[PDB]
Amino acid sequence: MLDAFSRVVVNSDSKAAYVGGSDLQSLKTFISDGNKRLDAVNCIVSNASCIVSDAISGMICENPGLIAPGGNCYTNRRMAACLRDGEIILRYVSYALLAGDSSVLDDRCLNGLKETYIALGVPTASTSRAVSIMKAASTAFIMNTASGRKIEIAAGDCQALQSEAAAYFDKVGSAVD
Amino acid sequence: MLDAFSRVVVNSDSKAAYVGGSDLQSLKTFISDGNKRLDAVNCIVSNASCIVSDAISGMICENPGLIAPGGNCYTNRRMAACLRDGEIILRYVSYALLAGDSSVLDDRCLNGLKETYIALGVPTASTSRAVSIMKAASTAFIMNTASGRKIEIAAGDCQALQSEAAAYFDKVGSAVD
Amino acid sequence: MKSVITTTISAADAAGRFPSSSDLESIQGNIQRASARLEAAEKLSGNHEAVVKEAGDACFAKYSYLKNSGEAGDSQEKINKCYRDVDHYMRLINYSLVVGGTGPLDEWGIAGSREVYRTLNLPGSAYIASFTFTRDRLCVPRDMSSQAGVEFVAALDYVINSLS
Amino acid sequence: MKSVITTTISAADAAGRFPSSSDLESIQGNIQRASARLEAAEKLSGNHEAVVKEAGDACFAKYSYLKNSGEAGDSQEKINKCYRDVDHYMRLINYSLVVGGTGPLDEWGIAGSREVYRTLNLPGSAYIASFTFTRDRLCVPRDMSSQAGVEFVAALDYVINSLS
Amino acid sequence: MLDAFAKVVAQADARGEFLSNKQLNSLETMIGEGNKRLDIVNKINSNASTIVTNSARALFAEQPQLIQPGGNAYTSRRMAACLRDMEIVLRYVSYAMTAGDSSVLDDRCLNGLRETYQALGTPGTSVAVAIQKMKEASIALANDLNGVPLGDCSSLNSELAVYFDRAAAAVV
Amino acid sequence: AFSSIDRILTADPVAFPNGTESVIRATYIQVFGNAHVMDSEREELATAESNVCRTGNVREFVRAIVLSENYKSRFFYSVSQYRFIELMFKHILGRAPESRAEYAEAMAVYNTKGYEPLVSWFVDSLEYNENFGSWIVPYGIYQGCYSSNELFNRSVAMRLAPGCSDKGRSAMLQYCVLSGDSPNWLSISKALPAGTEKGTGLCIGGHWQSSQRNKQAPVKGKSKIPGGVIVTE
Amino acid sequence: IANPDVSSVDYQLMPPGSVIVQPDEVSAAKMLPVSGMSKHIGKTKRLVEGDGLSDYSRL
Amino acid sequence: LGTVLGNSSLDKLGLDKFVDRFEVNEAGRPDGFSADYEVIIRACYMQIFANAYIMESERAEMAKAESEFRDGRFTVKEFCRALAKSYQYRKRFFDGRPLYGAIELCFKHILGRTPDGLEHYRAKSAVYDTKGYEAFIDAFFDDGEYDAFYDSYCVPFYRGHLTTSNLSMAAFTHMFQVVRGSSTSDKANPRTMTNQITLNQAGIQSIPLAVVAPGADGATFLAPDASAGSWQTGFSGATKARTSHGSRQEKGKMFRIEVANNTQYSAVGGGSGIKLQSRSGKFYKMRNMAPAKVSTFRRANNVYLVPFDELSATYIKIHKNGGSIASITPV
Ligand SMILES: *CCC1=C(C)C(=O)N[C@H]1Cc1[nH]c(/C=C2\N=C(C[C@H]3NC(=O)C(CC)=C3C)C(C)=C2CCC(=O)O)c(CCC(=O)O)c1C
Ligand SMILES: C=CC1=C(C)[C@@H](Cc2[nH]c(/C=C3N=C(/C=C4\NC(=O)[C@H](C)[C@H]4CC)C(C)=C\3CCC(=O)O)c(CCC(=O)O)c2C)NC1=O
Ligand SMILES: C=CC1=C(C)[C@@H](Cc2[nH]c(/C=C3N=C(/C=C4\NC(=O)[C@H](C)[C@H]4CC)C(C)=C\3CCC(=O)O)c(CCC(=O)O)c2C)NC1=O
Ligand SMILES: C=CC1=C(C)[C@@H](Cc2[nH]c(/C=C3N=C(/C=C4\NC(=O)[C@H](C)[C@H]4CC)C(C)=C\3CCC(=O)O)c(CCC(=O)O)c2C)NC1=O
Ligand SMILES: C=CC1=C(C)[C@@H](Cc2[nH]c(/C=C3N=C(/C=C4\NC(=O)[C@H](C)[C@H]4CC)C(C)=C\3CCC(=O)O)c(CCC(=O)O)c2C)NC1=O
Ligand SMILES: C=CC1=C(C)[C@@H](Cc2[nH]c(/C=C3N=C(/C=C4\NC(=O)[C@H](C)[C@H]4CC)C(C)=C\3CCC(=O)O)c(CCC(=O)O)c2C)NC1=O
Ligand SMILES: C=CC1=C(C)[C@@H](Cc2[nH]c(/C=C3N=C(/C=C4\NC(=O)[C@H](C)[C@H]4CC)C(C)=C\3CCC(=O)O)c(CCC(=O)O)c2C)NC1=O
Ligand SMILES: C=CC1=C(C)[C@@H](Cc2[nH]c(/C=C3N=C(/C=C4\NC(=O)[C@H](C)[C@H]4CC)C(C)=C\3CCC(=O)O)c(CCC(=O)O)c2C)NC1=O
Ligand SMILES: C=CC1=C(C)[C@@H](Cc2[nH]c(/C=C3N=C(/C=C4\NC(=O)[C@H](C)[C@H]4CC)C(C)=C\3CCC(=O)O)c(CCC(=O)O)c2C)NC1=O
Ligand SMILES: C=CC1=C(C)[C@@H](Cc2[nH]c(/C=C3N=C(/C=C4\NC(=O)[C@H](C)[C@H]4CC)C(C)=C\3CCC(=O)O)c(CCC(=O)O)c2C)NC1=O
Ligand SMILES: C=CC1=C(C)[C@@H](Cc2[nH]c(/C=C3N=C(/C=C4\NC(=O)[C@H](C)[C@H]4CC)C(C)=C\3CCC(=O)O)c(CCC(=O)O)c2C)NC1=O
Ligand SMILES: C=CC1=C(C)[C@@H](Cc2[nH]c(/C=C3N=C(/C=C4\NC(=O)[C@H](C)[C@H]4CC)C(C)=C\3CCC(=O)O)c(CCC(=O)O)c2C)NC1=O
Ligand SMILES: CCC1=C(C)[C@@H](CC2=N/C(=C\c3[nH]c(C[C@@H]4NC(=O)C(C)=C4CC)c(C)c3CCC(=O)O)C(CCC(=O)O)=C2C)NC1=O
Repeated sequence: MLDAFSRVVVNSDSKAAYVGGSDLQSLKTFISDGNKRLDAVNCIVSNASCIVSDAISGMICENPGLIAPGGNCYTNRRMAACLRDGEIILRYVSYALLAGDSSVLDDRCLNGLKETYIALGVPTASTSRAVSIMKAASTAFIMNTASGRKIEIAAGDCQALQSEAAAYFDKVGSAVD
Repeated sequence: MLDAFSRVVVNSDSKAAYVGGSDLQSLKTFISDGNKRLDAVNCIVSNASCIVSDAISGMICENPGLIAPGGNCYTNRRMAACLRDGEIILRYVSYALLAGDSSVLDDRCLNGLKETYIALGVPTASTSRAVSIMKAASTAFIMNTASGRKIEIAAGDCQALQSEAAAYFDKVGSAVD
Repeated sequence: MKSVITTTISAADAAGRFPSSSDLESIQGNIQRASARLEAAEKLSGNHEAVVKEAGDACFAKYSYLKNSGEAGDSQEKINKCYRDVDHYMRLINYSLVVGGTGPLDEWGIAGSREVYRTLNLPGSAYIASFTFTRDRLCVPRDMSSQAGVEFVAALDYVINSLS
Repeated sequence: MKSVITTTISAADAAGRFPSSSDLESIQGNIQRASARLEAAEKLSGNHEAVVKEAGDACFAKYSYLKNSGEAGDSQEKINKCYRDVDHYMRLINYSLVVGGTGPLDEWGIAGSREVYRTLNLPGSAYIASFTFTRDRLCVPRDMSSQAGVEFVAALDYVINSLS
Repeated sequence: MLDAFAKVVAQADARGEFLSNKQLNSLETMIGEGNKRLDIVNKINSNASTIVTNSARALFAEQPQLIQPGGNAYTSRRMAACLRDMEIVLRYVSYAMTAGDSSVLDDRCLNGLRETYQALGTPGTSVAVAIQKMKEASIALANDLNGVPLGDCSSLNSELAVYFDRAAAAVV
Repeated sequence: AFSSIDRILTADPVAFPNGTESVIRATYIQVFGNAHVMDSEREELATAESNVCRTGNVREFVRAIVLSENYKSRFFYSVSQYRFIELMFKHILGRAPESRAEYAEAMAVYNTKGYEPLVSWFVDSLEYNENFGSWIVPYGIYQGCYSSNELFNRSVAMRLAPGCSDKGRSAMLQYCVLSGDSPNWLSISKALPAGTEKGTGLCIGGHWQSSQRNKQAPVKGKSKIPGGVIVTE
Repeated sequence: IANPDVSSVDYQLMPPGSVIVQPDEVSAAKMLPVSGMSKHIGKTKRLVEGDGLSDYSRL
Repeated sequence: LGTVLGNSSLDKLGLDKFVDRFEVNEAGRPDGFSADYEVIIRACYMQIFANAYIMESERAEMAKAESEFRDGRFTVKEFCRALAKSYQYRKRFFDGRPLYGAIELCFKHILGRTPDGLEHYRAKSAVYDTKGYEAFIDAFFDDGEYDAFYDSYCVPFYRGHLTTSNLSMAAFTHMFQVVRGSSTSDKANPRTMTNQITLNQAGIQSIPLAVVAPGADGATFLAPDASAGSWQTGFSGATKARTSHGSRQEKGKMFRIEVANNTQYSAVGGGSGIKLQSRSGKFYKMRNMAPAKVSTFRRANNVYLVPFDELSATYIKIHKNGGSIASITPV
């Protein structure tokens, strides 16, 4: 559970020296880019219901055998555990957007998830598909290009940060497969 | 109201520079293929009533809850306003095919349509389905591949232009949603 | 999956005893009320089609705003999901009616429903309109036996009181 | 009641230490974002009545079937309970807006809501219609400071994502 | 395996759509970038031995733990393993620089690298320091204007840096 | 032009040839909004009442009212120019400006010349002649197939709900004209006549929110060929 | 599939009696319930119970 | 058994009997009766001893505690503490094991999750070393964990499988290594027993293992251990790696297959009945066409790492040698 600060400090601790100029310079760029990351996490957190709803409903509509009897989602409870899992995945992604390093997401939720879903019977492909829909919708909300919510912020460039969020989602989707 | 000419001029206006070479080169490609654009608009116009008939009849037959009591096609006056709107939509798409730019379609009809169909209680699912039916029927007439009419034209590839008309219908259907 | 025999076997199992005469009296009552339950199951498997058809038709006869816009179902697909969900419900009423406890109806239909109806903007009052139409529709001693009618009404009431 | 200072005091208290410089930086950020929060609180306490009036009017503009028959809002008393409930909600948005965390909004409005709106046959989608109307209809430059509008929209979004 | 192109085709078949004109424009763009890309890959493949050697010298100079008896790079065998691992990392970053996608680098090398270096007792962060050194030397070598036509190559160095940063992120 | 709501729901036009007193009164309410004129103001407008009891030039009646201090006082003296021009559109034409160009045209005809040239400019519009002529009281028209969709949105939003009275309210179309964003769906919804199912759009919910049309959002479109799908962007 | 291509039965050439037209249900309320499913109108007629099997395999 | 039937995966994962719940709903004192309390008391032995056997004579140990549970003295929190401190619980779980195994058992008995990370181990080992056994056991019970999840009137249950405890995916899989379904007691399974510390390399490094459901063949794997290379010198023979790096990925994604029961009698090379090398009985494989006395499979339980295009063949080879498949995990 380490962000960008802890990463620089631990690497400079194994190197065994003082923090130094270059490391501090890159970390200055992080803090100067701070408020964009703030507003970004605000966007993904204040669209949690839509992101989870649309994502899992799109997972069902793409592959309609999940809802057919015998699928993972056929049981009513199964659908509730399905929605919970989508919500939790979105939640740790939002934590990795704050921290700037994926240490929280890797050590918490990504570790052993594949073998859990294997052991329970969950199809990996459907989940990978749901994570990809959360990716596209979440980057569309983080770039204010959502097709039904257009909030006002001052205009600027946040391509870097979009690539960052897409890197966390690709980490999850590659982690379940 | 801006055609392709006015789009090139307005874009060159921002940089306060002359038309130059490359923009005029793309506009030369516009002029050379003008007959294909001419005959294309002739194809979409000379079947247009029949496109609107088939599309809205297909919209009712796909979703028979519209003609059900309580639906927005349930009355003669509602049905008249329904056929009227489909005719208007195809009219402005035809204008966008003559212009070559969707400025006319954005300024006339598309701007403030979602708010109108919100205000009147018109269903989004029905609106975008009927637009999609006009899209497929219209491109089928524009490639001369209709199963009911095969009119004589000089042969030629027209992929670009059909992709353009499909882009205008996708602009309308994306606009009502 | 709760039934008479699973409650008593699980209860004596939690005790740590072999099954005494008490569990035997319980399963004796199972095989007493059995005929009325299975009669209701026979007639439900007889006309499930027309039951679900009247259920959904009355459900949109009450609430018309379902097809009004995005809320509820405004397309043929969503209404297909509507009649499919009521198919599932009557099928679970058939299953719990065979088992004779509310077990398969609870674990398959009721358990964790609330997150699903809540999250997917599904109103429960329209479900209740469907079931209260079918609850009223059956006529005492006009088709099934009077106790079978009681059995069916009881199970259906359980659905309603578990829904909202 | 969650805020910055209650989270850091409760966190260092769960640690078992004096508050170090990290908690001091957290409450430093509290007293940085403070002015925008209190500006939004001033304007909300300014025109709460017209906000709740537009909220309920759009909520019954969107939904009309509440007015007829069994469904809530049919009589004048139930609709008075409707605008009273939205009064409570904007008052909790004001409270969480002053506190700056979602604490009072969570413990007073959100905690255990689902059993209540589920049991009392209250649809949550109408509440969401009210809040999304009050969310859509505002201009940051015109009636609020830029930071304040963000804060208000954030709090209101929390309400929506906690509701359904 | 996935190459820009393979990834876009593979997704487009996983949905079973054709490629839109938008996608095709993007493809054409990356191709027009592609000579410069091959130039960067050429630079790296050339001076690779000096990258690994010098970066190992700076690793052992900044941390003289590993060269001492009982340290992890202390044996002829273990030293050779150490150097060769650095050559592995540099090899796959060269691969991913060619492909334009970071898939090969993940699937063959980085995905599960930490599990190994846990499993062997190797200090992970020391590997991360070594990959930071290969990043420094490799970027400073990539931005050399020696022998090459001028132009802008900021985006490709950005990308390259992203690959090395992903390597040091995956060991730590 | 089907004109769905023209005669089915909205009340008929008050033509001249019936009784004069009903024409006079209905023109008060239309030209004014619900002004609720009192004894003094009606005595002050007596000569226009005379001119219109005599000859039924209701066009000249509307001209004569808008030139009078009772109309000038309220709207041209309590009210700011933005709202003045917009209300002028509503009182005389029944409709809102359809674009920023026309609003600039009316403002320009004001600033070049004065008040009376502006009033004669509304009253002498060809659009005004085709809608109303010399003989029909102004009213709100439900044409269908309007020139702009924004014309419908702004027109209905500025044709208020029954019991209007613009004397309380503040100007809702200034940002709307200059920006090109159409007004809120709620105000549009409040102003529609009865039986139009006011605002049963607004799909809101867990799924399909889509509450605000967003200009900047990228455009997607899928068609089905027997092989599979073509997405055109 | 059964589609005739070049084909017109005139139904004006027939004798005056022998054109008979029958409607399955002569009512408004029962041809369309408020909900979408229908056994007469639309594509919804495809989803009636029964008729899933086929008796032309006897040839 | 399985996943799909019954629409519930977790019954068939072996957690079938752990869903039942016990709470004392009776307030005040129980006089005369002693049915309900003896049920709850029995569930306390079933939870804290984890289904270990207590003899009638033994029941005389902890009889005071037992006669104080029945009275208003101990909430079941504190009775569970009293069962935990006594000589029994020391003999079984504390005295037999190294300090680390003891910790993991104490979580299986008291909290019903596994430890997920090394630090949980840091906390409990630290408390033991500073203060001893009673403060160790208090450090389990005297925490916000037990109090929050159980509320002092409810007997502990296995919650490590459950989503509600945040835990770790690792702690979910580790959860199924520690609980093997109804019959297996504390020392019933291998991987616990007396001298074993159960999962150490796994629990310390949060290596998520895999789940073999109990039963349905292949119920036992007990996979062989690995060493660490030239440093901390190891034998490289015994197990396939959990990782699979590059150069062999080509040809499909890599799957780790664990085959469970391998034996000479079972191993036939595809054709039924045991092969006889000499005319009369010499059943081991001839090495250089000279008789050897080395078994064909040398440890039971060898693993296979196999890429996708080679799966089918490997899937056949296992069943040629009559080995049974425990689990297959994509890696
Ligand atoms: C309520 C959340 C929401 C708002 C507000 C909005 O404007 N749109 C959504 C989020 C959103 N979703 C996408 C992208 C996709 N969403 C889906 C799921 C739907 N598609 C289906 O076929 C079905 C079942 C019928 C559902 C539920 C899919 C498949 C995509 C595209 C995936 C891809 O690979 O691109 C987007 C981005 C597109 C856009 O609207 O601009 C957003 C913002
Ligand atoms: C406590 C919570 C909290 C927040 C949520 C933020 C919100 C916030 N963002 C900005 C400011 C900003 N926010 C963005 C972000 C954006 N860039 C874009 O391309 C997107 C539209 C959007 C990301 C999704 C940008 C670009 C600025 C600077 C705007 C400018 O100066 O033009 C500012 C003004 C001060 C500043 O410049 O940093 C504030 C208060 N700040 C806070 O204190
Ligand atoms: C901290 C991170 C974290 C996670 C990522 C989840 C992962 C997770 N999911 C489930 C459990 C579940 N997860 C799903 C989800 C699925 N339904 C499907 O149709 C799809 C295949 C898939 C969604 C894409 C379902 C249905 C269950 C219940 C399975 C069952 O009981 O049959 C469980 C077991 C406990 C439970 O029942 O909740 C766990 C640990 N939990 C966590 O604590
Ligand atoms: C005022 C109205 C008006 C029209 C409607 C057009 C109609 C038209 N098209 C062409 C001519 C043409 N039109 C097309 C168009 C086609 N290419 C194909 O692949 C499709 C079948 C089709 C588009 C849908 C082509 C390709 C030619 C050139 C034919 C040739 O030279 O072979 C010509 C001959 C003169 C010329 O070469 O331009 C005319 C009169 N012209 C007009 O003045
Ligand atoms: C075993 C029991 C069992 C059930 C009872 C259902 C319950 C259920 N319904 C839906 C899902 C759905 N259910 C409906 C039904 C409704 N349409 C409306 O207009 C009405 C309010 C309502 C009928 C009365 C609709 C429309 C959906 C799809 C919702 C959506 O995607 O927006 C889903 C999510 C998966 C899916 O999309 O199918 C589930 C679990 N499923 C089950 O497995
Ligand atoms: C599986 C469960 C199950 C039920 C509960 C019934 C419910 C039911 N009843 C009827 C149909 C009917 N039910 C009644 C009964 C009534 N007569 C009255 O005077 C009273 C109000 C009421 C008895 C208390 C009548 C009269 C009809 C025929 C209605 C008609 O044709 O007008 C129908 C339509 C099909 C038919 O005509 O039979 C159905 C589905 N059917 C089932 O399959
Ligand atoms: C502190 C926060 C707080 C709230 C948010 C409310 C929430 C709330 N509302 C009601 C109760 C109610 N709330 C409504 C409101 C509704 N009428 C409708 O038509 C709409 C669906 C909806 C308005 C949008 C109605 C009608 C009742 C009474 C319901 C009934 O008795 O049938 C009750 C039960 C007690 C009572 O009868 O007042 C509660 C707790 N109360 C609180 O203390
Ligand atoms: C405490 C918080 C708080 C808010 C956030 C506001 C929100 C708000 N705005 C309006 C009202 C209004 N808000 C706007 C603003 C808009 N003009 C446009 O061109 C844009 C779409 C938008 C700015 C971005 C307008 C024009 C009105 C008047 C609408 C009208 O009368 O037509 C009203 C009704 C009362 C009034 O007329 O003032 C309210 C409650 N009020 C509050 O008390
Ligand atoms: C296809 C990709 C691929 C890789 C990336 C490597 C990764 C790798 N390295 C080692 C193994 C090793 N790797 C190192 C390397 C290190 N020495 C140190 O001082 C540093 C921390 C670090 C270099 C930066 C060492 C020393 C060993 C041997 C460890 C030991 O035996 O103690 C092993 C175990 C097998 C072996 O002993 O070789 C593997 C799989 N192998 C591959 O097949
Ligand atoms: C088979 C091997 C092979 C190579 C090694 C390259 C070598 C190469 N590079 C360029 C061309 C180029 N190469 C670069 C690269 C540079 N940008 C800078 O800032 C640095 C100095 C340098 C990277 C280190 C640039 C910028 C161009 C374009 C030059 C220009 O058009 O101004 C060209 C001309 C064709 C083109 O434009 O692509 C060629 C042949 N091509 C090959 O086929
Ligand atoms: C701007 C200057 C100006 C005027 C001077 C008046 C002149 C005038 N008077 C009347 C109209 C009238 N004027 C009178 C007045 C008369 N009653 C009698 O007994 C006397 C002979 C006489 C007063 C001395 C009457 C009675 C009518 C109504 C005549 C009728 O309707 O029969 C009319 C027709 C319109 C109307 O009915 O009001 C007009 C234009 N109007 C003007 O706008
Ligand atoms: C210049 C561009 C332009 C448009 C695009 C239309 C848009 C439009 N449509 C309607 C009005 C209408 N539009 C429809 C159409 C519908 N019927 C349905 O079943 C479907 C959901 C939908 C066709 C796809 C209907 C039914 C009405 C009348 C609604 C009513 O009165 O209930 C109105 C209100 C005025 C009227 O009643 O005509 C307007 C402005 N008008 C314009 O001036
Ligand atoms: C039962 C409810 C119902 C309808 C109503 C139709 C409506 C309909 N027409 C289509 C499509 C369609 N429609 C026409 C126009 C039409 N055909 C002609 O030959 C002439 C002269 C026409 C006007 C009289 C054409 C030319 C096409 C393209 C397919 C073709 O080649 O015929 C399509 C295919 C849409 C797509 O490709 O995505 C549909 C759904 N379908 C239904 O299910």
